[PDB]
Order: sequence, then C-alpha cells, then structure tokens
Amino acid sequence: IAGVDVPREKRIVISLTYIYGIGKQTAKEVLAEAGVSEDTRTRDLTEEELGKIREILDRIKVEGDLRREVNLNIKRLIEIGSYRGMRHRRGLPVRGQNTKNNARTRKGPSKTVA
Amino acid sequence: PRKGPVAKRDVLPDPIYNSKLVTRLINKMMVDGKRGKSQAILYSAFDIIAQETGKDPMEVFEQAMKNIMPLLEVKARRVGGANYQVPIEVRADRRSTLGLRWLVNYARLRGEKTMEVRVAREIMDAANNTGASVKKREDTHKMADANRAFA
Amino acid sequence: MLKYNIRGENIEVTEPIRDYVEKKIDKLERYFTETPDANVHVNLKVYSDKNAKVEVTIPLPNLVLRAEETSGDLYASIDLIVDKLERQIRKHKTKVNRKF
Amino acid sequence: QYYGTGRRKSSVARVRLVPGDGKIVINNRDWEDYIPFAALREVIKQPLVATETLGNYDVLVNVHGGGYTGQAGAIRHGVARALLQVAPEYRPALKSAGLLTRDPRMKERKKYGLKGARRAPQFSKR
Amino acid sequence: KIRIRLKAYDHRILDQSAEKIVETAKRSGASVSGPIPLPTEKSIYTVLRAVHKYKDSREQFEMRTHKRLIDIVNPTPQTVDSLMRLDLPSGVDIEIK
Amino acid sequence: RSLKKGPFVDDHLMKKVEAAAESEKKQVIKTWSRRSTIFPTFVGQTIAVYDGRKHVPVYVQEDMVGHKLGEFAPTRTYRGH
Amino acid sequence: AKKSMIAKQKRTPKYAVQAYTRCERCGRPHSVIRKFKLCRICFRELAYKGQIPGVKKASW
RNA sequence: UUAGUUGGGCACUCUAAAGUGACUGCCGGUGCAAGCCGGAGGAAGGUGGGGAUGACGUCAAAUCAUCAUGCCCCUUAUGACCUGGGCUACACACGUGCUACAAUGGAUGGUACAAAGGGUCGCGAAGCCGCGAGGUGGAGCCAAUCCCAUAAAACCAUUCUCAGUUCGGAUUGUAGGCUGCAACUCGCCUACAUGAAGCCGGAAUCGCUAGUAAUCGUGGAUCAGCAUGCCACGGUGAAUACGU
RNA sequence: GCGAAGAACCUUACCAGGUCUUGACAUCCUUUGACCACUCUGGAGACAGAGCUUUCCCGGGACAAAGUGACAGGUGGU
Ligand SMILES: [Mg+2]
Ligand SMILES: [Mg+2]
Ligand SMILES: [Mg+2]
Ligand SMILES: [Mg+2]
Ligand SMILES: [Mg+2]
Ligand SMILES: [Mg+2]
Ligand SMILES: [Mg+2]
Ligand SMILES: [Mg+2]
Ligand SMILES: [Mg+2]
Ligand SMILES: [Mg+2]
Ligand SMILES: [Mg+2]
Ligand SMILES: [Mg+2]
Ligand SMILES: [Mg+2]
Ligand SMILES: [Mg+2]
Ligand SMILES: [Mg+2]
Ligand SMILES: [Mg+2]
Ligand SMILES: [Mg+2]
Ligand SMILES: [Mg+2]
Ligand SMILES: [Mg+2]
Ligand SMILES: [Mg+2]
Ligand SMILES: [Mg+2]
Ligand SMILES: [Mg+2]
Ligand SMILES: [Mg+2]
Ligand SMILES: [Mg+2]
Ligand SMILES: [Mg+2]
Ligand SMILES: [Mg+2]
Ligand SMILES: [Mg+2]
Ligand SMILES: [Mg+2]
Ligand SMILES: [Mg+2]
Ligand SMILES: [Mg+2]
Ligand SMILES: [Mg+2]
Ligand SMILES: [Mg+2]
Ligand SMILES: [Mg+2]
Ligand SMILES: [Mg+2]
Ligand SMILES: [Mg+2]
Ligand SMILES: [Mg+2]
Ligand SMILES: [Mg+2]
Ligand SMILES: [Mg+2]
Ligand SMILES: [Mg+2]
Ligand SMILES: [Mg+2]
Ligand SMILES: [Mg+2]
Ligand SMILES: [Zn+2]
Repeated sequence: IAGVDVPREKRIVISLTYIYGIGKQTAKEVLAEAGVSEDTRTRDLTEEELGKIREILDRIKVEGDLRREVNLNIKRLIEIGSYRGMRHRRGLPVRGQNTKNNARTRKGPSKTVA
Repeated sequence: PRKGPVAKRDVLPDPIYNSKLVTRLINKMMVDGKRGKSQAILYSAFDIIAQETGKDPMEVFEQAMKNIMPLLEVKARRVGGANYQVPIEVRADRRSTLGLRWLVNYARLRGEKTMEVRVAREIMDAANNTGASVKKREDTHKMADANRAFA
Repeated sequence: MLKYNIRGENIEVTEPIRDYVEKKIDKLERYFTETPDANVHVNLKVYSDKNAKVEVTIPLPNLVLRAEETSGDLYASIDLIVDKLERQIRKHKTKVNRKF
Repeated sequence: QYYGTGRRKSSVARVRLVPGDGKIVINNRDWEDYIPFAALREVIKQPLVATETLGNYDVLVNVHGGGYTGQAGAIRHGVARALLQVAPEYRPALKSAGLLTRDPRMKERKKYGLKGARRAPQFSKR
Repeated sequence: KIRIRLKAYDHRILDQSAEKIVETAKRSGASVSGPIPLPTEKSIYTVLRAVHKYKDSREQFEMRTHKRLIDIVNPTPQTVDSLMRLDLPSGVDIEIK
Repeated sequence: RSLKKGPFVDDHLMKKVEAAAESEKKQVIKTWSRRSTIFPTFVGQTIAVYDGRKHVPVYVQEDMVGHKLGEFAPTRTYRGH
Repeated sequence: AKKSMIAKQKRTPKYAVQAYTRCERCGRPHSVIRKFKLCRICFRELAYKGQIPGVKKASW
C-alpha cells in the first residue's frame, strides 16, 4: 500500500511508523508537510491523499535499501580489521562497556555452565 | 506488640459524603501516597452508581458491605491442637478491615476497563450476594464451620 | 550441586587442596533427600609454626553451618572441620524432628 | 481586622479576620483557584464549623512554605487562633475539639549508614 | 552613612565587641542602629571514622559562622576615628564600609 | 579533537609522514602515537604502531582514513576460555 | 616509592590537566579536602586536639 | 510602579542573643514506700520526638598501604626518570542497586505550591542563534542584595483502546556538542533511525510502628569532564499490632 | 556500590621498551658563586648540542653547580 502493508484500524501517524525507516517524528513531518491531519484512520484515506504521501515518502530513504546500506557499513568496518570489526565478528558489545557481567542482548541467553 | 495494646489512629470523616468507612476505603486504594487518584476513582464510582441504579450511593455501599464482613475465621495456633485451624470470632473492628481488603483485592482483577468502573460493579454484585469477594466470605465461613470441634 | 569459594591467605591454592576440600565437603550431601544448591565457603591460613587453620561456612535453607579448626596439618583440620559440620547437621535434624 | 498566626510542617500563614460576608481570599487570589480541589477546602472551614460562625467573617490571609496540604493546616490553625483573638470566649469549644494544638510532626532527619530515616539496607542469610 | 559587618566563629566573643562598638559610637554622639543578627552559615563535613574499612561508621563535624550588622546614619569625625583606632580581640572580622 | 576546530595529529608523526613523500617509500614509520587520526596524506605508507610491547604493522588503505591508529593495534590478547 | 611522589607532586607538570592534590601533613592522595588541604585522617585526629579554628563536632 | 518597585513603617512573619516553660508539679483512687492508673491546666505528660555519648573485656578481628616504629631483606637496584599499555578482559558463578513489564497508564498543550545548600584562578542572568545537547554576550555579586534556580509528583483539558501495543527501553548505524595537549582500548550528553528481554517473577529471603514505610524531586563532597554510588533537604503520605 | 569524597595521560604502586647512579628526596665538606630560566636543532619523551644573560641578596643567609664523601632510598617482609 505504501511500500509495505500497514494496520488499518490505527491512525496514520501511528501506522506509518511500521516502515523500516519511519518513526514517531518523521511521520509527523510527512503528515504535516502533505496536509493530512494526524487523527484520520488510514481506512478513511482518499486515493489522492495516499498518492501525495507515496512520493514524499519515496524521496527519503526507504525500508528496502536501508538494510543493505547499514549492512555494508558494518561489512566495511569489519573487513578493514578494526576493533569494532573484531567485536562484530565475535559478537560482543561494540560500544565501550564492560563484559564481566551484563552483555546479554549480544552474547545471547546465559549459556551452558562450564 | 510485647508490652500491651496500642491505641489506633482515628480516621477523620470525609467531606461530601460525611462517613467513616469511605475514608478508610480511600486509604486502601491509595498507591504511593497518591490521595487524589484514589479520591477521584471513588467519587466517580459512587456517582455512576447513582446514575446506573437510582438509589443513594451510600445505601448501596452499606447493603453491599453487610454481606462481605465475615464472622468466623480460621486461625492456625495452639489450644485445641498445634496449629489445627481453630475457628475464632473476629473482633468488631476486624470486620471492616477484612471487608475493605477483600473489596479492593478483587476490584483490581475484574478486568474490563479503567478501575473507576471495576470498583462500582463489584459493589453492585456484593449488594445481592454475588461476585468474588462474597464468594471469599462464603468460602471462609465454610472452612470455619468445617472445624466445629477445635474451638 | 555445591558451589565452593575457596580463599587462601599467606598461601597459594593448589589443585590437590581444592580436590580434597571438594570431596570432603561433598560427603555432606548424604544427610538430605534433595541435594541443595547453597554456596560453601572455605578459608585456609597457615601460621609461622607450621600450624594450619581452616574455616568453613555453609548457608543451608533453614540452617547455618559454621566451623573453624586449627591443627598441626591442613588435612587434619579439614577432616575435623567435616566432623564438626556433620555434628551441627545431626543436632539440627534431631531438634527439628523432636519439635514435630 | 484581628490577627492570627498559624504554622504547620514548614508552612506559615498570617490570617486576619474582618466582620463581613464570608468570601475567602488567599494570597491575592480566590479560594476556589488557589486551592482548586473540592475536599481540600473543608479543612479551613472546620474552625468556623465547630461553632456556627460560617458567614460572620471574611478572612484575609498571606501564606508561604510547604505544599498545598501543609499550608491548609497552617491556615486552619491561624484562623482558629484569630477566632480566639476576636472573642475570648470560644476557647472551650475548640480546645475540646482539639483544634488549637500545633502539629508537632515534622519531617525527620536522615541517618548515615541508612537508606532513609529508618530504612536499612538489604541483608542476606542464605 | 557607614555600615559595619562583624563576623566570627563564636557568638559570645562576637557580641561583646559588637556592643563595644555601639557604646563607643553613641558616647561621642552618633545616631546608630543596633545590631541586626543576620542568618548564620553552618557547613557539615562527614568523614569515615576507621582507617581502612567500615564505610558504615562515620563521624560528622560542623563549622558555623555568625554575623552582625551596624548602621550609622549621621556620623561625626570623632566617631570615625574612634571606631577606626579602636581595636577588637582577634577572632572576629570587622569590615568597615 | 572531536569538534569543528579541526582534526588532530601529533607533529612528530605528521613531519615523518610528509617527509616520507618520496618515491622510495621504503621507510616503515615506527610510532607510539596511537592517538593520532589517519589523514588522506597517510595513503600508501606503512606504519608500525606500539601496542604495549611491540610495533605491529598497519598498511594505510583508502577506507581506513578518518579513524585512529590505535584501533588497528589491539592491546589485549584473547584466545578463548 | 613514596618520598619521590611528594617531590613530583610539588613540581610543575607538563600540562595543567596532570596536576592533582595530596594531603600536606601525610602524603595521602585519596580523599583530601581542598578547604583544609588535609586528608580524612589528619583531619579527624587533629580536629580533636582543637587545632582547626571553628570546626567542632556536630550533633544536630 | 513591570510588579516590595519608589518614598514610607517595624504592626505581623523572619533572622538570633538573653529568659520562661515540663518538674509525677496538682487533683482522685491504690500502696505502707518506691511507684502504678485516671483526670485537670498546657504548645508539649510521664526519659515529648531525634542526635552526640559506646563500661571491664571477647574475637592473636582489621590496618606495617594514612602515619610512626623493633627485627630481617635489596642498594649499579626490590632505588629513580620517560613514553605506551593494564587495573575497563569474559565460557560462567554470587552480593548490592537502577529501569520496566502499562489504563491508579502512555503522549500532547495550560498552569500552582518548598526546605536545605554552593559561588572571586568563582557563580555566571537578560538579548540574539540553534529543532536539541549547546554557542555569542556580558548584567549583578566577596552575597538575608546577584546567580545556580520559573522544583517534579500533584490539578485542569485532549487523545489512545487492552495488543508485546502510541508499554518498555536495551542493542546498533549515521551526524553533532563540551571538557581536556589528547575521547581507539576508555568520558558524559544530544538529534534521526533500529527496536531486544520482559505480561508481576519457583524453593527461599529483606526492610519498616507515624510524618515512619511507599513515592517524587532538590543540594553538596570528590571533580577540567564523568555516579543508577555516598551524605543531607523538603512535597504527597498510608495499613496493622488480638498476642508471646 | 568496602580503602576509592570520583583510574583516558597524572593518580599508579602492575607490564613492555628506552635510560641514571651520593642519586627524584634531606644534614653535611671544597670552591664558583645565583644557578636558574628562555630560544633553536635531534628524539615518543626522559634527555643531548648550541645561543642570551646570572644584576644572587645583604664576610653572613637563600639556592645552585662542579667533582666530593659519610649517606640517603623502599606502597619490600611479618
Ligand atoms: Mg514495529
Ligand atoms: Mg526515533
Ligand atoms: Mg564504562
Ligand atoms: Mg551481576
Ligand atoms: Mg590479613
Ligand atoms: Mg574423618
Ligand atoms: Mg545512625
Ligand atoms: Mg537499622
Ligand atoms: Mg554500603
Ligand atoms: Mg560520620
Ligand atoms: Mg614513607
Ligand atoms: Mg606529574
Ligand atoms: Mg585530576
Ligand atoms: Mg586526590
Ligand atoms: Mg524587597
Ligand atoms: Mg497519690
Ligand atoms: Mg493528661
Ligand atoms: Mg529522648
Ligand atoms: Mg548518658
Ligand atoms: Mg579472619
Ligand atoms: Mg616499613
Ligand atoms: Mg646497565
Ligand atoms: Mg576496580
Ligand atoms: Mg514510548
Ligand atoms: Mg505536562
Ligand atoms: Mg533558602
Ligand atoms: Mg555551583
Ligand atoms: Mg559543585
Ligand atoms: Mg563584570
Ligand atoms: Mg544546580
Ligand atoms: Mg479507556
Ligand atoms: Mg568513543
Ligand atoms: Mg514474553
Ligand atoms: Mg498486557
Ligand atoms: Mg522500635
Ligand atoms: Mg509511642
Ligand atoms: Mg563534578
Ligand atoms: Mg607512567
Ligand atoms: Mg643546552
Ligand atoms: Mg645555556
Ligand atoms: Mg635508613
Ligand atoms: Zn593526611
């Protein structure tokens, strides 16, 4: 419908944020710039409204190629042979925080006991 | 505690409705010292009760409370056996304590929408011996009457 | 399962010492139907006159085992400390069973 | 035009009674605006309720310190003392109702080694 | 037209000289306003008691400073030089305007 | 300097790299300045960086510019538990 | 290495950000009050003897 | 008057010096006395509330690393200087805390009420710039005068509709700000995006008797910068104690 | 969430490399007596090579150097 399917019963300011690259604030910007009010259900949208929305959205980065762009950034910094690249290989906290305790949303669940 | 009985703290009667138990109910729905939230969610309840039913809110509250306050209650202790659930008569004061505790411990779990309603249709259910708190009192009475020999 | 925190003051913790402590303390599991998960704590000190002191603490569910012993040899102190601990076990078990 | 001074917690109110209608004014503001909530209004009226003198005086008050509840108690004490000031006869009714005693309850000191005034840190026995 | 500020670590020593100033002023015919006790300033120092361990045991010391204030509105040179050549015990601080 | 005042490089290393501008290019630059950022002028050269106990070699490629030298010279030795 | 540390500390360092503070009676680096330039031990033992003006035990 | 501002007054709060005041003192009962219970007057009644205060001694308890000292040891090094790293590692285990698991809530806009503190190699306002962290500027101030600093919960409106979501915020990519000669190992903060576990937590276990527990903020020491830690301050503010 | 009322360098006491030897720190003898600073070159820096002065202050003192010696120096141990 707008690059990817969106919920029907939710307001468009809350529905547009289902795209990989649109959040609470840039959706507000798109809605304000186009002209639609942020309290209209998406099932009540006219065809001209969505038509106007689509190219405004497609001008800025879209859910599709952002994946590959960020992935190639990670690949660049991991093929160079830097500290962040070694962390990305090994799967450890890239930002400089401790790892004696609490590196769990990276290392995974608490593994089998030694 | 160990030296002797200790005097209670008298509860100043609330405004608007001018009762005692209403303030002790407001003090029970309190969380983290937030007096205003409990006050609002109780006054809204006693107003919608009149809007829905057509009677004085305090009459519905009283005739729903009179069905929840238990009389007998099982206490695990010595005398008549080492913790054999001897049934005992709750004192006059302990009644309203248990009544409000059961009224609020179950009005938190009814589960439709905002609690500003969940407390009202529990008073309506208690006004005619139905719900969950009344079930709690009946269950406690059954268990108390089960041990009719250990007294 | 038992978890041992072994500390050695004025001495270095050597693997045979660890194994001896592990087995001697593990012989304590026979007093329960269910093996607990409490943290056993052991401390080892040696003085200048060849005298050794060993302190053991075990926080059971509803019991606290503490035992310290000094003797001419470290291993003898370990054996006597085990005897002390089983003594507390029997005392507590008899008391709680009597208070049935 | 008769003075009175009330204190509670960390709040001080200077109350003065004038014969008149009964309009209530707090710090150049109306009694329904400064303290909006309905039930935080009957506290001031109790000294004027324990005796039937509801519409016999207008109050002029100047208050500072504490939160909205504490200065309500302060202004209550102040208006009661002012009522005794106008008439040296109303003492039995109010002293009987316990409406003259100042609240000796104050926030309590903190203590080193404790997380609050009496709360102690957690400890373990397992 | 002159304002005098007196501050010291002890009120007992302070107030003697504080008054000594007002008598030595008004004896030579000066219109003077009496001392006005300004708020004291007290500060707290908490230090661990032990040498190595035991953070839970501490000791607290305090240092509190007292202040006064004197005004003269219509002085004469005799009051000026009388106050100026008068000498106060060490332990007070006088800041003549 | 992570502001807009400008980049940061120690003069005792900038001097060496810009004096190594000749076609010889056979002067491996030994350094202790791990904190110096990599300039586009570094492209081509080869720099040994001290990592605590030895000078490890780094070959300054195109996409390595902008970072800090100490990134490519790890200071901890980890193999596994 | 103690008596050399005081001598280094009183010298002028290469850059300002390398300066630091030690107690003056004893050479203790940690927990030194800049009001007195004393540590937490040369303060306790020496305020008891009444050698710091103004400072007394607090009981409030 | 832009309004305690301006002239004017210390009447009321307020600051702080000296006093009064509470001592079972009086009354009724009891006992024979110490004392016990009840009542009166009073702001306060039974050491009013809270601090400081820690007997002889026990654990050869802790500190030769705050300091001092006996004996031993090294003295072209076990003494001294410089740069870079390390104390910040990571298959795991234990202790103390912070934030959540939502509707007594989330989000948006309006608006009111504090106590205690710090400031001259220092605090740093108005004004303009920037969505924001912040930049430019320089007013006043050696401070009951000026600044940090229009407290947040609370209250009134609108919206969301019981979902792993308009809950939660981890983790990560990009672009910036401040301090510092320097921010990769290794700082704090901001903007866009990403969006994890988590739906009240087994056996067990801790804290608290009234302005306490709970909850919400504020200040300070260390400090160029860095606290969910430590020490203090107030706002709202409960339940229960039959009994050993 | 203990010494630590606050580890990027310093703190720092640990490791790698480069360095010194009456010495980084004090009493003490000889003499020059202000050495000190500061500018440039070389080095990661400690440090070397030059240049400018040294008006020491009033025989005494403050500090320094040069070799000079008895000596210091240890966050080494219990
Ligand atoms: Mg999503
Ligand atoms: Mg976003
Ligand atoms: Mg960190
Ligand atoms: Mg942990
Ligand atoms: Mg020891
Ligand atoms: Mg044996
Ligand atoms: Mg205490
Ligand atoms: Mg305690
Ligand atoms: Mg602690
Ligand atoms: Mg203390
Ligand atoms: Mg020493
Ligand atoms: Mg230095
Ligand atoms: Mg520093
Ligand atoms: Mg320090
Ligand atoms: Mg004024
Ligand atoms: Mg008598
Ligand atoms: Mg009485
Ligand atoms: Mg007392
Ligand atoms: Mg005493
Ligand atoms: Mg011990
Ligand atoms: Mg020694
Ligand atoms: Mg050699
Ligand atoms: Mg550490
Ligand atoms: Mg959210
Ligand atoms: Mg708001
Ligand atoms: Mg103030
Ligand atoms: Mg400040
Ligand atoms: Mg500060
Ligand atoms: Mg200025
Ligand atoms: Mg501030
Ligand atoms: Mg709803
Ligand atoms: Mg970084
Ligand atoms: Mg789940
Ligand atoms: Mg749910
Ligand atoms: Mg108690
Ligand atoms: Mg009591
Ligand atoms: Mg700071
Ligand atoms: Mg170093
Ligand atoms: Mg030279
Ligand atoms: Mg020269
Ligand atoms: Mg010696
Ligand atoms: Zn010291």
